[PDB]
Amino acid sequence: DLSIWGMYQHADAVVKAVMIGLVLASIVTWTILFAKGSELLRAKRRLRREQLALAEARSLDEASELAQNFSPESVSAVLLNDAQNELELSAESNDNNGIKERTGFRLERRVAAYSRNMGRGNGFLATIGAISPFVGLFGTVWGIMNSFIGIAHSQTTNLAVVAPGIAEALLATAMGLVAAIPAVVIYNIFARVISGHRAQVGDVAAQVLLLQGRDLDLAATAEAKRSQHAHQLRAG
Amino acid sequence: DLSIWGMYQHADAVVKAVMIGLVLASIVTWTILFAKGSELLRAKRRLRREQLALAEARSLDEASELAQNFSPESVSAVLLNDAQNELELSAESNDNNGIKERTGFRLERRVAAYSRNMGRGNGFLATIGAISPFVGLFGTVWGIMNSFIGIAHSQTTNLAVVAPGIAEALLATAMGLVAAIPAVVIYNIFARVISGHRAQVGDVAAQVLLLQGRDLDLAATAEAKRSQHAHQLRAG
Amino acid sequence: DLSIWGMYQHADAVVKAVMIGLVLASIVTWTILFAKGSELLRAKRRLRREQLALAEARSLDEASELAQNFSPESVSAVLLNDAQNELELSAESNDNNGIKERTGFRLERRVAAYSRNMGRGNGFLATIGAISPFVGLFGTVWGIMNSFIGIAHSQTTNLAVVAPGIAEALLATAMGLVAAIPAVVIYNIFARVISGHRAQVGDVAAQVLLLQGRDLDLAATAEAKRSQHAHQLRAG
Amino acid sequence: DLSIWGMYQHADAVVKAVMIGLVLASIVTWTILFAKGSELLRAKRRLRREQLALAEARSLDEASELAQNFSPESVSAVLLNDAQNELELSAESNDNNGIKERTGFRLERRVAAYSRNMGRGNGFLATIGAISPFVGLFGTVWGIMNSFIGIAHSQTTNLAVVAPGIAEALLATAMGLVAAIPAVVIYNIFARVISGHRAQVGDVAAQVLLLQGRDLDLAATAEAKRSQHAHQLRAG
Amino acid sequence: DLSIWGMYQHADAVVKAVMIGLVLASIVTWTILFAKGSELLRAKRRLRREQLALAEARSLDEASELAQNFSPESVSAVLLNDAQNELELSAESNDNNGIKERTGFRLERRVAAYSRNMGRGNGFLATIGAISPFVGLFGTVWGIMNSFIGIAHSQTTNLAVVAPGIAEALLATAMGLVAAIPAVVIYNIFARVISGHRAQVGDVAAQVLLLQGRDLDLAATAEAKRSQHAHQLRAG
Repeated sequence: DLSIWGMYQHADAVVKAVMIGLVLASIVTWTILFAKGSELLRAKRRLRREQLALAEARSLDEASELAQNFSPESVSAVLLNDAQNELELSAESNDNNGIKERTGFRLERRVAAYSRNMGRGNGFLATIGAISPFVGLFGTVWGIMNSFIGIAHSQTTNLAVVAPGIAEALLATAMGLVAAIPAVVIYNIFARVISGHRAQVGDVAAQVLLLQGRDLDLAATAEAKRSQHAHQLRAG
Repeated sequence: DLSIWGMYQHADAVVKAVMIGLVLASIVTWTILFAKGSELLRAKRRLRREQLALAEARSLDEASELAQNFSPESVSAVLLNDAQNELELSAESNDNNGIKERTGFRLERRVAAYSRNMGRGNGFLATIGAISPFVGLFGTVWGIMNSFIGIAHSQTTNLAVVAPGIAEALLATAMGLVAAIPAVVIYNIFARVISGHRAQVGDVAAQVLLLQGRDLDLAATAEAKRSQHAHQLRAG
Repeated sequence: DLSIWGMYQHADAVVKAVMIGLVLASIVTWTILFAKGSELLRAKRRLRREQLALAEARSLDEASELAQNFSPESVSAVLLNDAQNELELSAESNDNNGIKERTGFRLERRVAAYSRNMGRGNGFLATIGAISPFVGLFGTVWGIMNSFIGIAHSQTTNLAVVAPGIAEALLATAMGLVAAIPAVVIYNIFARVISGHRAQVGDVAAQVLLLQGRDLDLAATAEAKRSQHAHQLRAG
Repeated sequence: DLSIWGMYQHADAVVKAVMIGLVLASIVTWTILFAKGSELLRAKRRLRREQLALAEARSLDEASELAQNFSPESVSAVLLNDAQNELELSAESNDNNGIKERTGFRLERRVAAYSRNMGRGNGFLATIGAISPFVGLFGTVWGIMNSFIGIAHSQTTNLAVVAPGIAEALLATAMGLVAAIPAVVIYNIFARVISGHRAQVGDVAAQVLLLQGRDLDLAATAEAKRSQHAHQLRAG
Repeated sequence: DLSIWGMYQHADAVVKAVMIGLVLASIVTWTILFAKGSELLRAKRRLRREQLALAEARSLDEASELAQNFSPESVSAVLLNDAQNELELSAESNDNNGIKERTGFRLERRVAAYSRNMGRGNGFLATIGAISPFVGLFGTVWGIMNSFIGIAHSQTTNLAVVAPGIAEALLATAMGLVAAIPAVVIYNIFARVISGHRAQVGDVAAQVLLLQGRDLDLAATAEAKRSQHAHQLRAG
């Protein structure tokens, strides 16, 4: 009558509350894994295809033309629209260093927002893996405390009577560790994957800033080369 | 006579001091939650309305006109007044890169001050969730130490006499964990929410710096275009 | 004979050394509090008065005139002398962006030095609150180890003889926690206050950099406006 | 029958699963050491030879000529090709500050990628050294819990029967510490070595940015000196 | 026969290996202290003398003349040679902002290298203070595990026989704490001192960058003032 289910239904009210809290923490842990690791791996494999497509680009217009047929909910099309949007909001503004600083500002704001939305379940995983051995420890401290209350109320010296109480308490601490260890492991995996992915988003943003800077620079050079002849037709 | 209230009033002076200290830590924990989480959520929903209002702005003057009817104790009106204030303190100063660097300096100072005032109760929550299992542990170490003193003073070997002492001690450590676990959980929640909100404040500050930079840039361009005709009337 | 003083004088040599080490850690903890929290609060209330005085300044010369009557060992007068000192070391240097970058460099060096001298006792508080439960744990491990040596040397089975040994050991671990918990609490308080104060010092430094930048900018503008007439009298 | 192998085969199903999980964590620990510490030391000794070769360089063309005969899978040739590649992508772009900012951008992206690929096994080592005492602790908690279930099912008071159960449990926690301690030690070693190596990669990148900046600067100076004679033939 | 040396020679093979590993960790701890704290304090007192000598400098040439008679293995002479070396490598390069950015780049690379070579033993101290209570804990877990094996092999119920086993185990954990606590204390001391010293090296580097920037600025100004007369003799 002392199986893993046997011990749970033979437990106290507070110990059962601790145990179903730890089981719900485990359900949330594995659900965060199978429902956001799937989205993370899908987004990694999507940005890899977009990164390989835009890796042959030589201007921002070729990158926008290659990004016309990307996914609707992508990243590279969002960053390319920010760069191009800034180029049209700052049209009839001749300060190209301004456009570069403002685009770098919008893209680091956008990359920061994207990377923040990536790690949503990380707070849950960090809190579960941090507090779950304490919730299991509270379960076993309450179990042993009720065992000592049961040994003080009734003058009973032997341990074969108070042993299922100690076993239920220890079950609560074991379940605490079972809810804790995938929390930390999955958190670590996610941290690695998310850093990989935020390096990819930073790489695509880098690419957009280098294609916009190179275009602005080359355009400014051609314009200068044509305007020198006008300068020497005006100052003469 | 050994209920949760029964054990407290049957405890020592130091153990009762530990227990009411942990209960006051729990009262402060839940009061920080229900009285600053309310202010944080109110400020989040207020900056969201102001962010949606100013998201259609094309200059700093349209943003100031849309922000004239904002809340008195807002953020977006404060940041917009810093930007506009700098524009009038640095009137008759032709260095526009200067105004942009000084406004970015004032706004990062203001955003830093606002974000510092946001996390006020965080020090309390971090200290309570860090030291509360130690205060519970001091309570149980003193409980077992007084139990061993009671077992050394009177030659009493059985455990049915010294068991309420050990139970009171264990109550102190359980209460330590109950004061500890919402401290860490609420700290984590608050950290997430506060990062969300400090990203929103950073976004509004970003917007103000991009509307002021774009205006200064466009103005400098128009002024330059008009002064070229004066240049060719002066240098001829 | 087993009071808190009774147990100490009835202890071993190593256990008494652990206990007076923990009492000296507690004396240092409360002395760091009452002798540097007083200096921190005095400096906070002094920089608040200087911040309110200089908040009505419109140039660096008005700020220096208002800071002539400040405290000798202040901060705002030191930072204002750095700014003004740089303005006279870089006299007959026409590069104003140079003066701004060099002043920002000296002031961040000075602010860093001031903020480093602020947190002096923080290393003591962090080390005491980190190692003090370990020193208490070493005391109780040596106490129980000597208790087991005493139970192995003399074939004595009952616990009413070996109980004051275990109580002295547990006293060492309780004293470890008492020396540990104000170390962490006071460290946290100090960290908060010191961040508050280093934000104030950063605000005053910010003010000095914005008053020096605005003055240099406005001066450069007036000089340019006067030199344009000389330019058009020279190039004609 | 209670040797280290004797205890394992006499254990439970969950305790044996814990033990082979800890042995596989130890195999992965020592394999990460002997198969990536070898690659790290090989890469350190290779970048040292390339650093000594390029330390006598005075331009980017001499560094490229000395790097023609480097290893195929090197670092210095990759960074030198980025610098030279940027110099040819931004050919017919006269903004040299642009080329310097874009090269610094590509090289910090490349250095970041290289340093990220260096620390691959670090996530494994950090997770193993963090969760391995907990997996050993889960093993011993399950061992003692099954021991108490065995002492509650059969009314058996003496400890000479339940002692191999407690010994198997303790074996699981010792094995937990054995899988944990080389995880942290090797992680620390690797962290040191990887910081050493990422300082070397940062030094080579620094060198490439200083050779490209000095060349661009010196070229711009010579070009300016020749164009001054053309200026006085155009403005005359 | 149960003195501190008595217990060690009466121990197991694994427990003696744990104990001599902890004694060698203690020897390394105190040797890192007395052989690198001496070098740190010598370097602190040497940079203080050089800082007081160069604090009266008004150019980089006066600082080089005052640094000609410094120690051979110093810091200030190294940083001053970097600044002067850059000034001669970038001779016949008129871009002074270039020289300032490249010198700041070399000096932050050099300061980073010096500060990295300062904290050599820090990895040893951090690893010893982190893993040493675990190595002591492995020693006591193996000691109690062998005690339970000895109580399971021979049906022996009393504790006066198994007590030296538990005492040897506890000795291993006490020695673990003795090797651990100076590791953390000395690490903390070193961290403080090294931050003090890396602030001094940063201050000297700051000084070198401010003396080189001021010299370049003042030179550029004088050159401009002389070249204006040539400009008005050329453009006339």
